[PDB]
Amino acid sequence: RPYYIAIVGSGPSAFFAAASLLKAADTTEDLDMAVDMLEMLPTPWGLVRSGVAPDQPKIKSISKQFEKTAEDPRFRFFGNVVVGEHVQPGELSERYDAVIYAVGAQSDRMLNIPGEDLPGSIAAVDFVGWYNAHPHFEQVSPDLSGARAVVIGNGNVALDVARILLTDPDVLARTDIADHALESLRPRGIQEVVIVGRRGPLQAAFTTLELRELADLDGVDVVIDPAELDGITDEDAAAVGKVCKQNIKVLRGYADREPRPGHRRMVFRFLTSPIEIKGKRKVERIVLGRNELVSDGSGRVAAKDTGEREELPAQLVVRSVGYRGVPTPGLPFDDQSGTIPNVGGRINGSPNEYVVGWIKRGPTGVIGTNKKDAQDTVDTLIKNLGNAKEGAECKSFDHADQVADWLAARQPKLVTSAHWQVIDAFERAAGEPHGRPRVKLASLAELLRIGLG
Amino acid sequence: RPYYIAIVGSGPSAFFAAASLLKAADTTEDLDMAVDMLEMLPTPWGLVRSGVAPDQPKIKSISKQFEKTAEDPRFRFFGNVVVGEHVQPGELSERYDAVIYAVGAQSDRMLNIPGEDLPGSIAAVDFVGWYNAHPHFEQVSPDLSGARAVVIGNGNVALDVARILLTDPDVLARTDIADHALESLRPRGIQEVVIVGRRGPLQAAFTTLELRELADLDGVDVVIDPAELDGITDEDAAAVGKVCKQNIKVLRGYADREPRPGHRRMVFRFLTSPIEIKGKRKVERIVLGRNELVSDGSGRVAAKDTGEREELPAQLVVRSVGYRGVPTPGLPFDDQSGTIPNVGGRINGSPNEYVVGWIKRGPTGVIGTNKKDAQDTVDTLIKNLGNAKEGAECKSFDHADQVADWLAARQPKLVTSAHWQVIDAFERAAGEPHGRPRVKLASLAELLRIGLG
Ligand SMILES: Cc1cc2nc3c(=O)[nH]c(=O)nc-3n(C[C@H](O)[C@H](O)[C@H](O)COP(=O)(O)OP(=O)(O)OC[C@H]3O[C@@H](n4cnc5c(N)ncnc54)[C@H](O)[C@@H]3O)c2cc1C
Ligand SMILES: Cc1cc2nc3c(=O)[nH]c(=O)nc-3n(C[C@H](O)[C@H](O)[C@H](O)COP(=O)(O)OP(=O)(O)OC[C@H]3O[C@@H](n4cnc5c(N)ncnc54)[C@H](O)[C@@H]3O)c2cc1C
Ligand SMILES: NC(=O)C1C=[N+]([C@@H]2O[C@H](COP(=O)(O)OP(=O)(O)OC[C@H]3O[C@@H](n4cnc5c(N)ncnc54)[C@H](OP(=O)(O)O)[C@@H]3O)[C@@H](O)[C@H]2O)C=CC1=O
Ligand SMILES: NC(=O)C1C=[N+]([C@@H]2O[C@H](COP(=O)(O)OP(=O)(O)OC[C@H]3O[C@@H](n4cnc5c(N)ncnc54)[C@H](OP(=O)(O)O)[C@@H]3O)[C@@H](O)[C@H]2O)C=CC1=O
Ligand code: NA
Ligand code: NA
Repeated sequence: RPYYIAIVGSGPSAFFAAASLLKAADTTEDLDMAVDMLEMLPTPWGLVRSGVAPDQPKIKSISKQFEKTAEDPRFRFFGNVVVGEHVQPGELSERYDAVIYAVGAQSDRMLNIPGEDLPGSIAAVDFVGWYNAHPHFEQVSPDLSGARAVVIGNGNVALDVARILLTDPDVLARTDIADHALESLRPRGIQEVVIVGRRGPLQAAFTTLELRELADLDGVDVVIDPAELDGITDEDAAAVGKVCKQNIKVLRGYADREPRPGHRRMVFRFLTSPIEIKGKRKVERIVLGRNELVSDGSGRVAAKDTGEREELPAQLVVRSVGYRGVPTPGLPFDDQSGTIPNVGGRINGSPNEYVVGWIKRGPTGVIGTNKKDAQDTVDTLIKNLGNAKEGAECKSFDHADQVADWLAARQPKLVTSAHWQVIDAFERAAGEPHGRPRVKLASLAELLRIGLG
Repeated sequence: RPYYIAIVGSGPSAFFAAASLLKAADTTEDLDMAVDMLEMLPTPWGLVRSGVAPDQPKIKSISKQFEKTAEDPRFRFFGNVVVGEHVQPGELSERYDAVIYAVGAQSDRMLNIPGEDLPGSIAAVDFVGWYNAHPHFEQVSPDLSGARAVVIGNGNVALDVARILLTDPDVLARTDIADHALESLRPRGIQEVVIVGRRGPLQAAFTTLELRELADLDGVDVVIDPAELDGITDEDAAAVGKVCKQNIKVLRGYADREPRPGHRRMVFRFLTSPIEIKGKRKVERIVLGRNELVSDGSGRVAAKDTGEREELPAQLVVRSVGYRGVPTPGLPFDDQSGTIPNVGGRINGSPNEYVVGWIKRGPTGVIGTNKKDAQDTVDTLIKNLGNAKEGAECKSFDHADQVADWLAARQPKLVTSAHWQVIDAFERAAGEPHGRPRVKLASLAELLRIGLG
């Protein structure tokens, strides 16, 4: 019989794992694989679909690789299956030789400041999900009519949020952005976005191309007070690394240009932390505080509050201070890191359950970083199966049909590969008349109406 | 106040951690450290004392670094304190800002074959502990009068076991080897040691200098049937790595020399596994089986049993198939790996408990590998303390005296730095008349007789 492997989640780490498993079978005598992928949403691809910005179709095109993997007769997809709800980890570990958890980071890190949950104060997780038509975020529906938005954080997601708020909606109309978001963005309500970083430019988590692309926003002025960069030398930057030296150059380039009255603006503020979000019933203003950089002995510089304060009117606050993993019922979890504890990708205390991607490593790295991660986990998984075989300890298992029928019993509204293909064709066809790659079905009800029709 | 850090264990990873903590204090404004080291034995240094072979005084001399660290007034040692017995992890996490577990790997991996626990069949853990006068292994007392010993495994510990069994006892008489072991070795009972590796020479975990040093055994023939190496090319070796290419060369050099009748012998056998250990009431013979190398799809080659069998008379069997961590009461543990699950060195689910060394990484690497490991953990530890401080969440604490008195209440027979220094001076003085670096006190009773007199 082949080995039966379940993968939970369908993002990059899941697909890289699936490819690794099938390639091992393809290159190894007396080794065969069957892969079942269980996904919470009706649609695959995880953040490649729901995270990467709608103005980034080329980077999204890694999806072609995932499609090639899914063409394999040994591969099956079951969407609209929530592990922890419809089926439990213990049930999966008994019906499969091994199970790989590739669930990513489904929630947000909080600021832990007063006023944070006022209407108008949201996470990038919610805002990105909403603009990319993730069905769990359809009702986020932020008011985008106010003149100023504030984005907290200095990572690349912070730039995505700023860029989408200020991009010419005519440009966005040619993308797979959610129709509901395009509608809210069309009136161009936001006149200024302020990106607020707690440490300095040298500590920014941004990468260079992502900073450079802000120049392509037609008519939008990128504003940086030259005082944010004064005293930072080429030597200081080079001492952090190559990426930082390039970043600093690009930031100086923005600082060197005076903004134009009446133009939309993206403003970078460094050494600044949000202190308190204020308003009667919704966000009206934010209190910002100034930090200084201080060594804490860890080999990092820390931001330390100086006490200095200013208040800035604002109508939207988006915290882009990191995604965060969510515990899965039946599996161990590290609350502080939002990861599943593991040894070499094998789940703590488990002989046959594994982790890959952001649930294993934390929310760091580009899509490509998940490839070696998945390979390493898969190598270990296969080693462990082999050790069980040479010791004659492999499980005894029409098992493929039995499992598929059981999944259907637990979730009658599951979405097979075939039914995903229906959604996919529909969404792409919807984009044709107006020259968009696709128009997404933005709620579970709509996805299932098409998928399960 | 300073931060109070407890370190559990006193081997290389513990001392590297201690140095890292104090250096951070020394190089950081508004950061001060007090380090308490709690050790199960009366004596410090872990495997530097009890593991590294008695014919390796130079490598043991890293102890000088540990001594320099212990000279710091901010550093305290408490030996004969067993964490999990005299004090519990929960009690330590409340009395200290952070606790670092550096307990190493205290038990052995088993072969899981019939006859394994017959008298005369032991682990390298027990055998090395016994010959290095580790007080938990004083009664191992193996019979060394029989002509043949068999050592299982192809790691550097396997070479230590073989080398000590066959070294001229006149040479060992000038070392810090346990007197009880020197007594058993003096009659030169063992005429042949057979080192049995399950995979091939290309897969050996030995390193090169360690293989080369076997040539320095005066009068002992290293025996390798040329057929063990036939068909292994320079190209095959180079494809594994530099160390392997050098190893293969050294092994060929041994194979190229015919053994001499009547000489003591060390024999290398590859592609061989122990199947069963036999005898009426003690080890009398071992059944060996032949393996072939087969890909299991993991990117390793696996050994697979061919079924071929031979029986070899043997009176001692030492399994050197890896050390193994032991669970600590109150802390999580991964049974399969024998490690404590952790995220970046922080213990799963804990805000202030950490791991370093072999309990974190598994039993791999030379002494020096623990240095960066400890540094990385300490960097994280200090970061986390700093984050707690900027948030005003640090514990409220004569605390040094209070803790020391509490330890004395729990363990009246604890061994202070001063009392270790007494043991140390006594043992070294004992070695003077016969030109030995020290003569170790080999039981807890003897250690305490001197230490606490
Ligand atoms: C806003 C954003 C933009 C990004 N843009 C880029 C970019 O432009 N370029 C780049 O290289 N990288 C980008 N990244 C990084 C990239 O998205 C990640 O590296 C990658 O997606 C992580 O893959 P993953 O498999 O761990 O998780 P995910 O991609 O998050 O996939 C996890 C999958 O698991 C499913 N799941 C979760 N829980 C369950 C459950 N209980 N049961 C069943 N299924 C479950 C989810 O629905 C999801 O489909 C971006 C990340 C974000 C957050
Ligand atoms: C036989 C042997 C020979 C070796 N020879 C060499 C060599 O020649 N060169 C080289 O570079 N490396 C050598 N090594 C590797 C080296 O010993 C390890 O890399 C290193 O010692 C691991 O350090 P550690 O701190 O993790 O653990 P250890 O050195 O094992 O120290 C752990 C300490 O924790 C204490 N402890 C355990 N449990 C408790 C408890 N519950 N409460 C209080 N204390 C506790 C122990 O008593 C011990 O003192 C050898 C290893 C072995 C096994
Ligand atoms: N094109 C690309 O390569 C992209 C890549 N990503 C990749 O995905 C991950 C996640 O991105 P994301 O921006 O969410 O996270 P990070 O890069 O870690 O940046 C987090 C920032 O948040 C900041 N943060 C965290 N807590 C706070 C508080 N309390 N106040 C203020 N600021 C805070 C953090 O600041 P810090 O460095 O800790 O001082 C980062 O700037 C990260 O590795 C990205 O590079 C994401 C989007 C892309 O477009
Ligand atoms: N001078 C030095 O640098 C020294 C260094 N050490 C270092 O300490 C660690 C531990 O050494 P140790 O020899 O205990 O372990 P390893 O190097 O991992 O070697 C283990 C070997 O055991 C073998 N093993 C494991 N299970 C079995 C079974 N079931 N049957 C037969 N053989 C088995 C294993 O074989 P494998 O590679 O898995 O096929 C290694 O050869 C290792 O990293 C050493 O290099 C130890 C002693 C030294 O002298
Ligand atoms: Na981006
Ligand atoms: Na050695």
